[PDB]
Amino acid sequence: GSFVEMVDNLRGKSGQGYYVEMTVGSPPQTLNILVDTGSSNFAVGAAPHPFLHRYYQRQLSSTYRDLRKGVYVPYTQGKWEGELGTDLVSIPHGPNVTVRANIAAITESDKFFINGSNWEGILGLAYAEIARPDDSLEPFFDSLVKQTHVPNLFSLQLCGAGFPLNQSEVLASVGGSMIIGGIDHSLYTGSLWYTPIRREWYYEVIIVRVEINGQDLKMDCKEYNYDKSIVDSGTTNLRLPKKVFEAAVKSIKAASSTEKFPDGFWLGEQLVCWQAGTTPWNIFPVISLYLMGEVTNQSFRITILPQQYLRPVEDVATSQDDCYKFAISQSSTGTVMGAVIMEGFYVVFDRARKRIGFAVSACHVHDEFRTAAVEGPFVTLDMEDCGYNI
Amino acid sequence: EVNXVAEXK
Ligand SMILES: [Cl-]
Repeated sequence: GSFVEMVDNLRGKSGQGYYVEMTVGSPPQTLNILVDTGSSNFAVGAAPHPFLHRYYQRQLSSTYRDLRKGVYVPYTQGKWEGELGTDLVSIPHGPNVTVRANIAAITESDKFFINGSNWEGILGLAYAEIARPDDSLEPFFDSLVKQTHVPNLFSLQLCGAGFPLNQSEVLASVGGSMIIGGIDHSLYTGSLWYTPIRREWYYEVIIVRVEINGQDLKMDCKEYNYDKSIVDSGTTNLRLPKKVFEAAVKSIKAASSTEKFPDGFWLGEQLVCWQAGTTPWNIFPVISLYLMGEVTNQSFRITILPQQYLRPVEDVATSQDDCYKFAISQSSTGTVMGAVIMEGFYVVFDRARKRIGFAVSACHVHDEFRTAAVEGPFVTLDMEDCGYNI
Repeated sequence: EVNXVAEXK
């Protein structure tokens, strides 16, 4: 696996999402697009907006075709509405192919675009079942795969800087790689461990076991996938269902309760600061997620460091310090393996064989002591029972 | 923070 053109083609930050550059229409207009495995709608700003430095102008694409249907997408936070249509799309640092795709011209947004986030659109990489207005609205990836020789698979290497990033610095830094139709061997170390996709809608997985420093949380594993568990590049934190959240937090407090912390810290509302270079990593637990594997009774695990679940943030005050926001949050809609998780791993969305691969990111953020890992195989029983059912 | 599509809304 060797796709040199697409290595380093993303930019961004776990806080505001990762984006790739695309083009649209004839002649073609360049837009930065947020990569989002947590939805299935390709949509772009098509009208001016405080935060947007540029936008899609249909009136200038000779190949644009209006579909005369409105759409409305509501995300976990933020929502928009637009008009549907099609036009020709390309990725400059992707494969040299052009593709007619459904595109939503976003005409009203609310809490959607981020100030100086640098992206102007969203690329929903998930499956048609969750496309709005309905599943007959074919997702971008589907079209790419149907109309060209690109294989039905892509991979993401989300890279964290290790420290806060400016807007200037985000633009100039490399934010990661999105390999389309492939796996690049140089972006990961160790081995790819695949988990099955439970159902083609979100990229849904089953978590069978959860460990903090190796200590099982001892829960009916059904609790970890209540009511789904998904991988999502457009979610900042690892988000967890209420029962599990409290249980997990408790455990971490215990593991590093050589320091009690502001209560608003855990609820993600406050920073924590240490002097430059003096961040006490070793005092913080590692988290392990065991994921249903390929064969019956077989699973594997992935392990994240505190470097993953404590987001670096710029302290406007002091600024010569090292500050973090706690990047694990509560959820009332199942588990979400957000970007904070993924920046540990090369992740492989093997749509063609209904499975998701994990490997250790060649670019991951680590200390001279521990390091993140993808280990297996483990033997767990009656895994199907961890799946939750409506 | 980003948090990308909802069920129903
Ligand atoms: Cl055409």
